[PDB]
Amino acid sequence: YRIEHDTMGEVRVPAKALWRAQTQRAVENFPISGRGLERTQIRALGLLKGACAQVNSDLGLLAPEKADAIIAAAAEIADGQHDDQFPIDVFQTGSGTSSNMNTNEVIASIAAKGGVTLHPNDDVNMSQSSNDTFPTATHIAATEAAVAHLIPALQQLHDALAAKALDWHTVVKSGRTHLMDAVPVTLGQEFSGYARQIEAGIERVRACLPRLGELAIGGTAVGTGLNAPDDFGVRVVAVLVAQTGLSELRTAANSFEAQAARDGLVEASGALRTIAVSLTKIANDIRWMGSGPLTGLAEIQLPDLQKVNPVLPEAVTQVAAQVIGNDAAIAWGGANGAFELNVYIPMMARNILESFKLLTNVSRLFAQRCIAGLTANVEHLRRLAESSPSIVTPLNSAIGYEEAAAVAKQALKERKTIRQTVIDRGLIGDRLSIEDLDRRLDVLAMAKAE
Amino acid sequence: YRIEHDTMGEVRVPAKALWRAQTQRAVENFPISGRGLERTQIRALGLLKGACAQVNSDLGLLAPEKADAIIAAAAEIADGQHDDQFPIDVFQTGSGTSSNMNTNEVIASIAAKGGVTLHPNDDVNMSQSSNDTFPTATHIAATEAAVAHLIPALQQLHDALAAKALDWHTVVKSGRTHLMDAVPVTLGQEFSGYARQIEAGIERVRACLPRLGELAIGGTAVGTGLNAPDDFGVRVVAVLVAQTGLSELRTAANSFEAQAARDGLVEASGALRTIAVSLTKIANDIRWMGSGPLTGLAEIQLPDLQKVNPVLPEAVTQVAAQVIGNDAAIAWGGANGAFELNVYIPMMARNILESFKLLTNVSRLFAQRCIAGLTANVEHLRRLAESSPSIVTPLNSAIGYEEAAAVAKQALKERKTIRQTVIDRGLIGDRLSIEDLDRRLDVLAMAKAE
Amino acid sequence: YRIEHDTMGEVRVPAKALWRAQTQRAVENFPISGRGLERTQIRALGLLKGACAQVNSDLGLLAPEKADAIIAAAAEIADGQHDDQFPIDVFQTGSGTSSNMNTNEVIASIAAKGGVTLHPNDDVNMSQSSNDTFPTATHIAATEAAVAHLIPALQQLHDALAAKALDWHTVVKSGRTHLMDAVPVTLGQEFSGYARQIEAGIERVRACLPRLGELAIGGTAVGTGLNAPDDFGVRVVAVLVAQTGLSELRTAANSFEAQAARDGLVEASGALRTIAVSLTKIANDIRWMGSGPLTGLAEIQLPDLQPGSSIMPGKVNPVLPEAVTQVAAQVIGNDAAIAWGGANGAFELNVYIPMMARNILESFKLLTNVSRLFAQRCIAGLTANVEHLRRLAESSPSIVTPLNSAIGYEEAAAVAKQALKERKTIRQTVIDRGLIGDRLSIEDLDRRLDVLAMAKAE
Amino acid sequence: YRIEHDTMGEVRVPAKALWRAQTQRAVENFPISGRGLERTQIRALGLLKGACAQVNSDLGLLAPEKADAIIAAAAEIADGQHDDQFPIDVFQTGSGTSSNMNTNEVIASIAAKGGVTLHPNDDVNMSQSSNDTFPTATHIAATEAAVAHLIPALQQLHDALAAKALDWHTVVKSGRTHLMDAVPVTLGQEFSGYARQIEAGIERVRACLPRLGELAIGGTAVGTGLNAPDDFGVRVVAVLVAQTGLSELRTAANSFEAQAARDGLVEASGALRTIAVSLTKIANDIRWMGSGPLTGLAEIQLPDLQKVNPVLPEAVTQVAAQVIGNDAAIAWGGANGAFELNVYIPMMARNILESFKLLTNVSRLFAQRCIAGLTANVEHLRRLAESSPSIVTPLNSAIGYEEAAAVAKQALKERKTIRQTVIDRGLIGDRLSIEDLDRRLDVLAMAKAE
Ligand SMILES: CNS(=O)(=O)c1ccc(OC)c(NC(=O)Cc2n[nH]c(=O)c3ccccc23)c1
Ligand SMILES: CNS(=O)(=O)c1ccc(OC)c(NC(=O)Cc2n[nH]c(=O)c3ccccc23)c1
Ligand SMILES: [Mg+2]
Ligand SMILES: [Mg+2]
Repeated sequence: YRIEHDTMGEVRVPAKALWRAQTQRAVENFPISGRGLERTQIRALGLLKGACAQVNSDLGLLAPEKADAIIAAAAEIADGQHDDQFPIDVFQTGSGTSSNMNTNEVIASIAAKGGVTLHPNDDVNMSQSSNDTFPTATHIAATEAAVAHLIPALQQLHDALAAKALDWHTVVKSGRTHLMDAVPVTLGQEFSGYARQIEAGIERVRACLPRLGELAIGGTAVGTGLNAPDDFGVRVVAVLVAQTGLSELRTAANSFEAQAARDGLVEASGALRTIAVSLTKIANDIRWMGSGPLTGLAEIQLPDLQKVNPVLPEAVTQVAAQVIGNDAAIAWGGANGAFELNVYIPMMARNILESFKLLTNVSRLFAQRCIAGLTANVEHLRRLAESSPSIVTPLNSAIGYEEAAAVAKQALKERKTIRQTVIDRGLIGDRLSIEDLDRRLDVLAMAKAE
Repeated sequence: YRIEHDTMGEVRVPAKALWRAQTQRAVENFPISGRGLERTQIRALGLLKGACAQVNSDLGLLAPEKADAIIAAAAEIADGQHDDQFPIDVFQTGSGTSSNMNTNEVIASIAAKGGVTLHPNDDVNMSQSSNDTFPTATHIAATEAAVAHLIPALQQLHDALAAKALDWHTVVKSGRTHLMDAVPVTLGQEFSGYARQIEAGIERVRACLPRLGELAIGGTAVGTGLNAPDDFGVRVVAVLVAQTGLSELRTAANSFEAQAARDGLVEASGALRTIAVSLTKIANDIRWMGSGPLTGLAEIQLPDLQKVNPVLPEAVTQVAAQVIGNDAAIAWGGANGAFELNVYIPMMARNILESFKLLTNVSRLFAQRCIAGLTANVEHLRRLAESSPSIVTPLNSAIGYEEAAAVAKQALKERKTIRQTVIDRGLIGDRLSIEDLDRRLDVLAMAKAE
Repeated sequence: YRIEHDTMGEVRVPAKALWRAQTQRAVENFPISGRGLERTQIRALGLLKGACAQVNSDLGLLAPEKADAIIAAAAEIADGQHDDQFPIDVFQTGSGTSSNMNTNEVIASIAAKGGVTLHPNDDVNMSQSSNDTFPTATHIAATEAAVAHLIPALQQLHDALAAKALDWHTVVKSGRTHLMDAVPVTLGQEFSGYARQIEAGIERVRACLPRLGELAIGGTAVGTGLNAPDDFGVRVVAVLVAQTGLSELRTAANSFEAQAARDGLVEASGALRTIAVSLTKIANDIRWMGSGPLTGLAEIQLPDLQPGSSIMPGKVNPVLPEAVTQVAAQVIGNDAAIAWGGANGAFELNVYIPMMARNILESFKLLTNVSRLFAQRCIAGLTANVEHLRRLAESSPSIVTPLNSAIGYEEAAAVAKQALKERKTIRQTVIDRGLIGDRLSIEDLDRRLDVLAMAKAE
Repeated sequence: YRIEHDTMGEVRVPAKALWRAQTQRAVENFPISGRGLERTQIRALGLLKGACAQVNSDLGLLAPEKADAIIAAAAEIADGQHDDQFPIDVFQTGSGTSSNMNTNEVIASIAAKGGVTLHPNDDVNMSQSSNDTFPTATHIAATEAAVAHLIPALQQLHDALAAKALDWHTVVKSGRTHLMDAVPVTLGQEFSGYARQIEAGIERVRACLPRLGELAIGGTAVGTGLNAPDDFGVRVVAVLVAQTGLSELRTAANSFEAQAARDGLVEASGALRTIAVSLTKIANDIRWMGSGPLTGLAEIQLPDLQKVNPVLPEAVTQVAAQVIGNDAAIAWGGANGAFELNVYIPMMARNILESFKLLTNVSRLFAQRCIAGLTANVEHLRRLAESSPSIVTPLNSAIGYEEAAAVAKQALKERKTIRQTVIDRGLIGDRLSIEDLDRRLDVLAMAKAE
């Protein structure tokens, strides 16, 4: 209910609110989505403000009393004690200056409860600009999401898929190409392909980390580092690596590229989009294999969570669609920078951090509550394998290339199986027993598993 | 922390939660995004459950005391009193069955507090299925968002752009093509173009409403209407039209197309994506025309809300990026239906309803706090038009294209008007009077303004 | 290899080439894709230059013998006689001025072969600019593609789908929701849904034509109409509508909007993208229903079009559904390229026109041609596996619901369990549990378990 | 016309055509786009057919005289002598079966001219399927395009941008953030940022090559390798590496993943889409820097190729839009595989090969005919930097905020340098010396450049 005073008039701020006038003005300016920064973004901004205060204190630019108060207040924010103190819309000034100032004001208020006076700009924002802070917090959050959350979740899914690839190594079935009956495969072979797709997904995330982990901090307003110490960036990054354990964080290769563009987020989103494409194929194959039971393929049974509807495959395919959409928004913002600043950072941050979160959470649920509990309908799968087309090649050593070719042509002409065409042509004899025919054409042998 | 008993056993539900066991199971099954239904889809689910109870009562299928209890509870949900009673993630079973059951459970808990016992399935879900209700609610929410909120917001922006077009009718300036100087226009003419883009946007939204307003209700599980009265659909739609005033709501032309596909949302997103494209052009031009104050175009001054940064053009271009991403997600879900049900409905609903909300809110903000307060640097704009090499063409018939090109070169080098350069070069004679010069170089006449 | 002189040097030009120095400069400047304008864009540039000459002649601005030479030359271009004379890359100056000048030069060279000297700029480009012509030709081409080609092809597919809906009106089968067994439908009902998606697609194309048909012609360099007659736009549109029969063409509502933006192409692409979404669902369902035959759903048989495999000689694949789904993917890609160019205009001109024109006209062409092939080579010849589909419907646990009021929902569920376990029809299972008696005759069982009546067919 | 035959019977084929029955059926089945395989794709199919015949001959499965005839025919195809004999549409069967048979039939017809009888399926397609040959030919073409064409084109553009970064190292100018005047930078620093974007693009392409270079060859119909030698793939890949010098070509890690999905093309397209995003930023900035010559920024002059219109920036930004569109088509195909085969290969191949070609060709043109020739308006750039309100801040501690604001306002109004305004306002002596003024306002020192 309390009032504050701003160099354009009077500002009313809620009573239990640690934010001040600049934040309140941003609240009134951007009532667009009704959604603010996520826990991960707030955490990153607190981590960054603590590291900046630490470096400003080490360089003798900030009195140690003020630094200690900023560091303690920032630690509270990084630990999630103030997630309710960040009310600014995602759809704000495109630098993220509004959220940067929100962090400065909340730290100033937390410090005042402890008896220390901080200026949000001159103290909490010392050596920083309105323009190198929010992109840095974005890349911290995205790198933490990749390394600490997504990669382990994808590994859990990979390991679940790989476990089925081994458990079903000899569970023969019919191949399907173009949705049509094809030569035999095993259910384990198919799952070995799903596992490879997730393993390649982890490789793709790893491959983007050298650029995703680049931080703009130290570049200040335009990338030149004016009004910051020359080594501010390298010193702040070392504090962040030590606090977070994220060795993937690093100073930008080029301080102009790191502020004029967000290409690292565009690159990372392409890795997440590829994983969404992989997850769509895996999830679609799994719900088709589970389909029916009478009208479908009925190859496997999915665990029942809610005739079991494939509710986790539907959650996975819906997440994949969202990641594809978010990826388009990210590329659109990425392309539209101008001169020294890309001003799409809040929108790009929301979208990539959501894509990380959705893929992390759905991959773990898919792994644990769908893949791990799948059961194969082994006898049904063998009946499908025993209904696949056969080939004459494995008879060559027995009947010769010429008789084999005549078997092939007559089977095609009369729409008969290879097996029955061999019987009908009277080839069961010294060259070939019925047991020899059955060994040579065995559907597990045709799958070339063992 | 109260206890409830399901098929599969025990489940704890918060004390003050009005949802029951099936919602709490869905909370446990889908911890993916941490974002549930928006206030417009919760409202629509309420409007729909009220209308269904009305019709079941009208047809003598549901006891009137039970129908009255449903209608009273549904009106509270429609009025936004229970937005906190819908905790299920967007990324749920693709039919939206979980959120349909959430609505049925919340209505039964509200009715219970007024002394009336309702069965969530047998009473609140009477005549309905898990597959025709959620997409009906989605199309009610989207139609209401288009008619009641977006069209009026767009008309407000149209009227602000049109008002500036009139105020700046004679504000002559340099045209620009390929970013290069061109013959004269007025700011009014440019703003008349912006206004047409927004008027055409309203035409595009109106043009999608015949199909956006199609409702699946009555089609039950697969579109056949098995286990509903034959006229359930037309009765429920008529009650929704009577109660909401939305005459755009209609029973679907084909009950199978209305459940197998969500093509109406794909179509409406296309209109929203086109408006986003328009708004990007308008917002980009306005921030470029405000660029400066020294090294940019310096054509206009934007009202200062937060070096006056174009923060509302940034909000508008970020919203447009989000609408473009959401549009890609919607089309992806739309294409991937199978047989009798498209199972991407929760993801498509989130995206379409967000696109409507963002465009509505940012259009009003852009109109009121950017467009209405723009001010033109009238003298600068006319002096540059009068100094541009582009305007020497109408001198050619008096002094020839070679002397006209010398005038253009000296005017630019000396930063003089074309008029002053022609006088300084001693061209005023019988060949060319001062009055013929002023006629030939009348830049506002060159713009050909009404 | 004849040589020419531009206001900036000498340029070598092929001997049989009707283009001249500005076009040859554009050829050397933009070796990017190796693809130029399509027949439909060249036709529209010819129509436009012919109409402009007719109007300039009627207004006393262009000498009659010069106008007549332009009209004759422009008719040859519109008739597809010169599709080899437009070598400039699609990825050219973003106004399309290079292609505008290509048209003006080729007309000048055609007129020269009949003894008339035309100045490419002063005669063939009279009353026009480098900025209002190419987007006009783009919108002519797109409107013609929508009205004369896409809508008729979509109508042919609609009619083929609707004919199957009528033929299969009693072909009962189990519904599928979430890919799981559901209550009965008919294959005619499902095909009625596909028909409605195509009919809605035609409605979406129609709804965009009031803005797709808006032409910029007459707005000249910046939209103001400086250096054109005040009524040049309405006069040229009148001639184009009269000669083409394209009733949807009109002068832009706002001459600035018509050059600063290409929002009509973005709008129209959304309709094509929605059609691509519909065709994806239709084509996917059809290839699933054709799947197997032994390991798939085997609901229908697609006409055989070509051998599928040398390793599996009998195998035939759903090649038309695959062409349709691949076209749909291309339309979705093209749609993203069009929106991208549409958003990025500046001030008086959008400079993405050649790229947006390539993408929109290609989407029109691919959907037109694949729709006709899908209708003729796939839908028309489909056959239903009627006995298969009825057997599954009659054995479905989903159909026990109508027994509730005779034997109660618990005995109905037990019938479902036993049927599904013993691979029996519901009818037979009801019998094998001795439930025929006082509550339920054998005729009353046959009424309740009538799967076609449960589909509720009209 | 002549008569040819396949397993479905008799087909009329143009008398002179080198293709046979299956190609002609495909000509009639797929008249959709009117465009067929590109040179690069026909080249790869020829390389692969030759390598397969070499390995079949080395394993004693194919007669040396037949292998020689195939290798010679395949060489003519790879060289481009028969591009007119590949009439099949891009939009064909989704495995590329039709273009595989086109290659087999054309090789058979060429071999027949030389008096050798080859069966298109039994000899030219020995040990092969379409399912492994067409994606192998697609990944050979894409890997070649990446390594031999795109990376060298991007290196040329990087080197032109880096040459400018050096040439313009001391060309001081106004920074611009939010399109608004900011503290100084140099054109050199801006160009260093563009150079980094292109170097990072090269790093993105190199990071995708471990998976783009994976070939399916040897997996035959379903991934199992049925009807091929167990080492067919390792042997064919060694021949292709020897013949192409592309060490990036490798056996697939998993034979099922390599046929059930095309994730490597989706991944590579992501890299191309990021480069398009970068090139959009670079081209936009360059055309805005060239804007004018009177009413725009007038920072640089572009070389004149056709009011010098920025035609190469326009070509670059149109190419970028096409790469973004193609990228969406590729991802859509990538996701929609089923079981053992993704059947979007011809469409995904068209799009990713086009994206490689357009970026290759436009990057070389941009580097040579735009970047190399730019000239800077050095005096204008410095005068505006020296005249900008943004550089008054370092005076704050000598003259006070109020007087720094008055200096900035007078400098803008009079169009004077900040240095001359401070002198004109009488502030030298009291507040600071000339030596102090020249140190505080040195715009090249403020850019942190020397
Ligand atoms: C003179 N200071 S001012 O008024 O405050 C001012 C501010 C901003 C400006 O462009 C953003 C300009 N433009 C110009 O000086 C335009 C111009 N005219 N004539 C030339 O020969 C020339 C040469 C190179 C570059 C530009 C030009 C002038
Ligand atoms: C002076 N003719 S010129 O050199 O040929 C020229 C050309 C182009 C320009 O901007 C594209 C400019 N800019 C300005 O005049 C900048 C400017 N300075 N001071 C003012 O008080 C002012 C007020 C309103 C708008 C701009 C200003 C100047
Ligand atoms: Mg580490
Ligand atoms: Mg079956």
